[PDB]
Amino acid sequence: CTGLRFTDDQGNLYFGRNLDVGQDYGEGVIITPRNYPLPYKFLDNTTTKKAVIGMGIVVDGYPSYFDCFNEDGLGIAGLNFPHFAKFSDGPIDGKINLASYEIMLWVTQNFTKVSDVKEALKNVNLVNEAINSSFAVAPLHWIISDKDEAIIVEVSKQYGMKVFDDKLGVLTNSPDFNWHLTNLGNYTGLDPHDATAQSWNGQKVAPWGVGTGSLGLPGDSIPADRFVKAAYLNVNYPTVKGEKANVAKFFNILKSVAMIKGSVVNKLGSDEYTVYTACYSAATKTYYCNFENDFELKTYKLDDETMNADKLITYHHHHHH
Amino acid sequence: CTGLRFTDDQGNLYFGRNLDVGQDYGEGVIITPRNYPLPYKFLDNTTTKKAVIGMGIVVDGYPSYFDCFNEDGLGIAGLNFPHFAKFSDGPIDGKINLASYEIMLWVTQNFTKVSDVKEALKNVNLVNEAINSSFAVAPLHWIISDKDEAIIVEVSKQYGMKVFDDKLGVLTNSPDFNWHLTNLGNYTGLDPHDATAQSWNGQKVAPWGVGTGSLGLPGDSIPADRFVKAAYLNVNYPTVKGEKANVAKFFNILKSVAMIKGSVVNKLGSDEYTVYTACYSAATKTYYCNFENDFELKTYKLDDETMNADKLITYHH
Amino acid sequence: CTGLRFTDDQGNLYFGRNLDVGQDYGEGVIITPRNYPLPYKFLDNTTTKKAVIGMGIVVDGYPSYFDCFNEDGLGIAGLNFPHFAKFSDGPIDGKINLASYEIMLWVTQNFTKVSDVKEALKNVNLVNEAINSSFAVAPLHWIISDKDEAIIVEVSKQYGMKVFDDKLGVLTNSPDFNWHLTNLGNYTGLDPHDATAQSWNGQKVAPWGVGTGSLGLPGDSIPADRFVKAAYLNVNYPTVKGEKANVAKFFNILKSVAMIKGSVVNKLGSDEYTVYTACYSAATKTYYCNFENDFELKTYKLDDETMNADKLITYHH
Amino acid sequence: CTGLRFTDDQGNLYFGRNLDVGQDYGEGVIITPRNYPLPYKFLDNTTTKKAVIGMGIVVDGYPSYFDCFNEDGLGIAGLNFPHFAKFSDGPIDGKINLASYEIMLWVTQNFTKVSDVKEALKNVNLVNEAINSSFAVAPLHWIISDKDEAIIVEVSKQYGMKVFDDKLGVLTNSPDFNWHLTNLGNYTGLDPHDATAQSWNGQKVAPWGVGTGSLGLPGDSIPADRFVKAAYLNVNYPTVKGEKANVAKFFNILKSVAMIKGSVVNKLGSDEYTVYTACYSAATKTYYCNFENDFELKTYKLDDETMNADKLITYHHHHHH
Ligand code: NA
Ligand code: NA
Ligand code: NA
Ligand code: NA
Ligand code: NA
Ligand code: NA
Repeated sequence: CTGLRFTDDQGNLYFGRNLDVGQDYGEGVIITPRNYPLPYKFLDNTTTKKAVIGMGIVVDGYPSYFDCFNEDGLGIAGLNFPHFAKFSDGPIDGKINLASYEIMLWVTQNFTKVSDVKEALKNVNLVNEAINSSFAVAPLHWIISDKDEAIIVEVSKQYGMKVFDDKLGVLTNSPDFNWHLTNLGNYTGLDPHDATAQSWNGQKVAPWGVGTGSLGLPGDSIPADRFVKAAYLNVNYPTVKGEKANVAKFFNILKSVAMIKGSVVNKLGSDEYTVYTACYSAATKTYYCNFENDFELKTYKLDDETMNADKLITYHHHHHH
Repeated sequence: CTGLRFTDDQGNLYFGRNLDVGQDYGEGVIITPRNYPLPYKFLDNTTTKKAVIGMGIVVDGYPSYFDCFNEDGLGIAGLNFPHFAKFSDGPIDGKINLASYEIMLWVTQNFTKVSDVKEALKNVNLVNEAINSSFAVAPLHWIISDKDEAIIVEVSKQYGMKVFDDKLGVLTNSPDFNWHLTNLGNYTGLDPHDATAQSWNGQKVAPWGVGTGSLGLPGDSIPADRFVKAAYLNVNYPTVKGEKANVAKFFNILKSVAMIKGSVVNKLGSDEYTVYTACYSAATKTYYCNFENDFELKTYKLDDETMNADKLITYHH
Repeated sequence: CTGLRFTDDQGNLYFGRNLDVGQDYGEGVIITPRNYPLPYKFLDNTTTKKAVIGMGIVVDGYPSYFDCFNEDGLGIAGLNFPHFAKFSDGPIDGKINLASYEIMLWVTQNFTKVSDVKEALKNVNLVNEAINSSFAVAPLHWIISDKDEAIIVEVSKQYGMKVFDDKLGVLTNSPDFNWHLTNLGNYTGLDPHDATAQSWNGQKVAPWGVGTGSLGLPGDSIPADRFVKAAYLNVNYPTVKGEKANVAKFFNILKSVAMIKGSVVNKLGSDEYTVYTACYSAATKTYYCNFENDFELKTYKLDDETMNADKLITYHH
Repeated sequence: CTGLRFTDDQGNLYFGRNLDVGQDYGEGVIITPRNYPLPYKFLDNTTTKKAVIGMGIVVDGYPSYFDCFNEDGLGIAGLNFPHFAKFSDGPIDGKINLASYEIMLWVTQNFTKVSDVKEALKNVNLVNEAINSSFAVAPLHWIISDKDEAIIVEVSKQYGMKVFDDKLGVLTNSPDFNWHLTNLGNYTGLDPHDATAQSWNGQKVAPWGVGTGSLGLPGDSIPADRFVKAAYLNVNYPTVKGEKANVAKFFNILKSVAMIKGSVVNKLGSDEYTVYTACYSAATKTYYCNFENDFELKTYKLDDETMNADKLITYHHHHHH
């Protein structure tokens, strides 16, 4: 998985992710309206105050989001953080205790600014508890973004709870976020500018085509390599204008770092690949996505009808794997 | 540029290209109908026998294609071959003489099988002449494909005229095709299968995520590196069923090797990037494309209305 | 710089380093005999109990070692740790307080087992102080080894004091050791075993020569890349028998990851390169080294003559 | 195998090779003196006119060299060219016909200048014939050098006989030499000069140590990769002064691209590695070498005694594999 965000010239946010997996989870687009029941394991039960849209599954009426975005332009995506993620084995007295699956709706229901999220997380404790005993706890880390900043939330057995500022606007998988930031120092030899003709002891050595400045840019799907490439692409892509151009820019970047079907086979014999790419446009409250076997963009929207429905709106699962 | 072709389980062909350029050319989708005036510089002027569709520009009523595909399911794409391509100084009596730009229509108008194209190419001579003195001659090589086989056509100062069978189904830019084929042997260490945990003198060293078998796969836009990656993806992508899934598979592969805006700046200071990606489905006679700033798929079709038109059908730029 | 250690089949240790620098330091081989005056900035001055040998310079009668090894077979090498290393602003009552440069002799004079070194390091505080105001404090980390185990000692502004077990037997430069250990999981696709011939949709794609399994192994001098390669070579090099073969194995590995003159130019315009490679054999108490401009192995030895000298034995620069 | 040559400031040649193999050939240093019998399969038998030194084996009194160097400063090394090398299946009327193993002594016995070799090769035909029927024909290509130029000689089923000028002063194995020259164009992004600190959308990204300009330089033992690295090292290594510094410079480069034991296992299960590195200094007529298990330099010399001996001088084989 790769998460990506950036803005246009006017501060309109484009924020989303590839879902790169080795099996089918039965997910679909879910719109959760305002005033929908919202239970918490360790806090007072309440109701939703903001409408949200995203991909996920529904478990006993609870929308369990892979990624989700509120009507006020703040979103969050959960990505795998295997061999690192480790949550508290129980709630801690005095903290805001959240089972780790509850962070999706806790963030999107209570905040519009990432600066506020960052301050509130100082008293948050994530707990190793599933929605019910038929589910395992997913070892996630998260990217959260508004139009002004993205932050990374990681809780690991190795480092405890860390919240990073993410000026690159990207996130992939393991290892931890500081590791990937530090790795970028080893790729400072990269340069978008082409090389030109050279003399190697009088032998002319010259580029055969464009692209030679990015020698060493990795093209495989190892999480560290997708991180380097996605960060390099995002910071070098010019700001563009208009909804169509920004959505297209978003899919250009994430399709460049997609996991292509047949090129990755996991240790159990199963293909791992990008099953969907999704982009939320805050300015239009539109969730765009396409699928490995269905490339035309689909759109789903928060509007005066969907934001005020009396139940969840769930689009039937598009099948894969 | 990257050209790409494959088939589904029934022998339906999906064939197209990325256009990676550092300038605007004014191109759009052009349907050339049957019975359209077809002049030749060194042969008898004639008219078209088959409708074709593709991206190009129109010059004095002549459709100048970047890629084009005929109603019978044979197509051709022209890609830059800089520092290599060279054509004859002029025509040679005894040969089928074509100015290099005329090979697009020459191929799609007269053939439906690639086997026939390669047989006819033994009597062909490509001439270094543009349509007129206002345009330079493009230093192109070509990929040509039907449902059974793809071939590469290269004419170089270094090697003369060469025609290769292309079982990888891909083409990029310079150097020559045999160079790229040879390069693949240096990447036999690539493996779609993930590595697993290892003991480095008792230190556990294990993958952090999936993908470790393709260590060393290049992600830059150098033509040699796009060639390796496009070939590796195409030959490992499973065969899929139906029009929707095959069109998506095509765009999945070509967007993976796209040249991303801002990541390549040429020596004149211009961004080079994939301005469009196009896929022709022979089974539906449909040309699909999207663009750098408009990601939705647009579709254009050879049907009884467009194949029999009384003019060129030129969509917008 | 790259530090390296391994043992033979009998537990004899071979341990040393490349020195990769962009300037001349005036160094030479220094044998410090038993009973030599050993001052400390924050402890009782004393004298040496064990003879040591290594590369260094002498400052006001004090042997300032780049690496050094004691007669009992324990050694230590100091390597640059830029952008990370930071020591205390001053001494802290209750701790064993050492100016960072004194850790070379502190370790080699008081210990013969690495297990004891790591136990004692829990009460140690390294201070940002040079021998005098004429020299800057070097931002070092250290590899320490006996025949059983090697450990890394890192004191950073980011993480404080850290001591790692080093089963790979290697150390380079920045970033921190845990970062490098973690990086190895991204290279689990490396395999000493060659690939063999493959069918890419019927195109035979086969290795041109041996080596294809290590596709993606980096050959540049970035510290992360030298770390990966040195670790990969060390853990895959077979155990060999006898002094000659083990010394050669050591130099084979370190010359493979040497920084080659002219291939690295720092931001001040100076060539950075491996000026010497040195190997200490504990079994023969012999320090072997060669230099960028003199490849023959030179040897220096701790024996009953040199261990009991009445001065420092300083060989030439 | 990697072949390497360069000169000092005064035109003194340093020329030699790594021998990277998966089995033991029983080779040793051989000095062939002047006036030694010199048979030819397809030419008049004669005697040696120049003394030569190098590594090889002796077959029925014939010194069969892996590499060899004459007293006048011209040398040749044979390297494997598998899947390419193909010699004529018989002598051709009117040509200078040489069985391919005869090129070692034909070159070193008749020439002092590579310019003359290049002209004479225009009438040479290499023949697919072994010294006797107990030996197979080795699929070799060759690097030949004097103090002024090195040339590459390749005869392939693919391209016929080709003679290249080699300004890089290096050679490895397959594929063909023009392929490797052309490959260099893809590495024009390499630069000995370090990168410096950068701003990736405000995130400081800076080198952790020196070396960052050579991102993408390969360190594996694939022949194409050793070619790139050896060429890059050779053309960037400064000219140095004096016998000791030039010999050391030579071994520095070839030990950098050596095949390290245990890191390469061929498809039959055997370790492939650099068993010896050898350097001939034309100025001192000295053959320097060391071995995988014996690192101290050994020396062997053409002098007034060895050049005028009445039989071959053969040093006993140093064992490996
Ligand atoms: Na509750
Ligand atoms: Na570069
Ligand atoms: Na005509
Ligand atoms: Na004191
Ligand atoms: Na591999
Ligand atoms: Na004869």
